[PDB]
Amino acid sequence: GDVEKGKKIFVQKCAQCHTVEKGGKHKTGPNLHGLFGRKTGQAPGFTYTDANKNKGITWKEETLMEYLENPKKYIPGTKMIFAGIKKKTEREDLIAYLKKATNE
Amino acid sequence: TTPLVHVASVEKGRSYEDFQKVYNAIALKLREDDEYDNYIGYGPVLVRLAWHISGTWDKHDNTGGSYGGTYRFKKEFNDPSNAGLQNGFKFLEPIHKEFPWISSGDLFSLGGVTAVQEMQGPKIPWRCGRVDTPEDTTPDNGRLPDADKDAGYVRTFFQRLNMNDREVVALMGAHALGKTHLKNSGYEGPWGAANNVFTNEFYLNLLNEDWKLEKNDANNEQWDSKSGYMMLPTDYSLIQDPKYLSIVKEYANDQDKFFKDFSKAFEKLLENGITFPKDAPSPFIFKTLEEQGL
Ligand code: HEM
Ligand code: HEM
Repeated sequence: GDVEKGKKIFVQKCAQCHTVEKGGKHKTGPNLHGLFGRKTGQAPGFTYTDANKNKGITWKEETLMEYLENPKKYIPGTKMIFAGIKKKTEREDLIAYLKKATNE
Repeated sequence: TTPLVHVASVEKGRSYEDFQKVYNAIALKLREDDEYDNYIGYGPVLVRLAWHISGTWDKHDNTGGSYGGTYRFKKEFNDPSNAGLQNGFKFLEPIHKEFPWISSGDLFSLGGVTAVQEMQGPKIPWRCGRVDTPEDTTPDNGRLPDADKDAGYVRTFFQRLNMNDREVVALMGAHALGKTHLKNSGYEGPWGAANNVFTNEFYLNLLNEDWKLEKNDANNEQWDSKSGYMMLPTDYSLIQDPKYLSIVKEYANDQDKFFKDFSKAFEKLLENGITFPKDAPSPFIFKTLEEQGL
């Protein structure tokens, strides 16, 4: 839906751990630029977990739509301590905002 | 004088199995309705109705408290001290309608247990048995604290509810949650960064930021960090006193302790004034959604 509303989502549940702009320092989490159309454990400079890089998948709309329900579920033994968003609307609203924010 | 007694009484034929359902219902909505107050969700406000209902107790005469669940009546309900809480009440209601047999009081306090546990916080034992009391049991507005005072006032405030310094400091760490609203309390700003996740950030924010005293559009003064957090005058006392200070550092350092002290004090908070028989069930430890894989 919105990037508008999607924006709020991000500040609130994730910005505590990630930058979205290229040259966004990595804090407890990688920079999220270069997301849509990229693989796991992809961010150059981050101390990923085998488990991550190795999920070996493209970071795409629906892919997120899944992930966002259950980060743990979708990828065993990781460091991202987030319990996923469970709804679809707001998972959808965050996914929008991202396409923007994570590239241009 | 010589007080009133309130004895718990299980909602006729209710089991531990009925309770988890009341619990779940709330946990599930908490997840439905997470849009409220910018994606904060209703958790925080629930940790705070819990307290506002409980916080009217007076160990002198054993009046107020969580038992009679009088918040459901216009005097308490409209106490200016309760401004904000009507949001958490309307969130509770439909639930109250699905489970008509629960006391307002158990609803209210369970409300707070649910939220804590669902925000990655510590398990909290709970006891059913609060019974709804007649409208004439609602204490007068004004047994709740002000946010403009000192360590002094804060130590003394908690003595009317048999709370000691270790216990008031531990409850105060609940400020990691939510935020203040200029429109309800005359304060604006969160206490930290994850305000819907249960942790000890309060204490580190206290200890590490550059508090600066500034005055607001409500014309109250409040400490402001340039990190975009605030600290009420009274949250500031915890560091302006060596006793409270000693504890802040202790919890700033070890969360598993902080957490251990909170379940204890929180439930003590929820239990003042209630007489729990023999022919009474022990505190329940409800299962979070995450453990029922819901
Ligand atoms: C809520 C919104 C969030 C979004 C959309 C998000 C997105 C992501 C994505 C897509 C990845 C995988 C990167 C890749 O392989 O290309 C990731 C990893 C990670 N995120 Fe998040 N994240 C969010 C919240 C959080 C939060 C709240 C934290 C708190 C610490 C966090 C910390 C991390 C960590 C530590 C990793 C790395 C896991 C590993 O490689 O071991 N994220 N995040
Ligand atoms: C020292 C005594 C206390 C004072 C003076 C105080 C004062 C306040 C004020 C003025 C607000 C903001 C009202 C609003 O703007 O909505 C607030 C929010 C809150 N209080 Fe405290 N409080 C105290 C004790 C407690 C205790 C004992 C707890 C928990 C058990 C607690 C939990 C909270 C929470 C979670 C919030 C956030 C509310 C929201 O986000 O809607 N507070 N408090």
